Amino acid sequence: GITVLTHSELSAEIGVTDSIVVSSELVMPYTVGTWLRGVAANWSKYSWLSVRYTYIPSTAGSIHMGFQYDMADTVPVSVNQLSNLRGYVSGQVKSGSAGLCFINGTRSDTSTAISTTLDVSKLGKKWYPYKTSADYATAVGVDVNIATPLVPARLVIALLDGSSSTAVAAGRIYCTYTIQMIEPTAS
Repeated sequence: GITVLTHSELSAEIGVTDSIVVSSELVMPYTVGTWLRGVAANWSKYSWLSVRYTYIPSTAGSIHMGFQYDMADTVPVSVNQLSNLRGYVSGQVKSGSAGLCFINGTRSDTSTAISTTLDVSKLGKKWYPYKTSADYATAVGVDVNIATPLVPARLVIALLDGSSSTAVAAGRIYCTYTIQMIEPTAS
């Protein structure tokens, strides 16, 4: 049967350096958070009803985020390339407070927040399999466009402008989501 879950969770630790760092992460239940990782493994398939990442400061540097929908694409390498992507967002790596709004799930003057939402209304299909990191790498190894039907999207993140060549703790990214899960099964 259809089960609905809405919840927020720590999704990544952020560090800044002087040299830009593009890295990305798949938007599936396995990867967003270690709680939902565990919870959703008890259903075979899922469907995002709403997902958002949002940075929280805790200094010199810039943070950059946006989504790709075809696992077939090449992951940007410059702030520029990234600048094109859907759901593009950016701000100062020491700015962010106004965000907690969305994570604490309350209220409100957002303009100043570093946060972006999956399109959902523009995803591939409705029901994706619960898949794991390993699974994705694996699949990719055969045909890339095998993967886009395994994973709804990927968040790509850029981090430059640091004043240190050594990584400096800047803040973090929280996923807040509303997922539906069908088809029970043994963890």
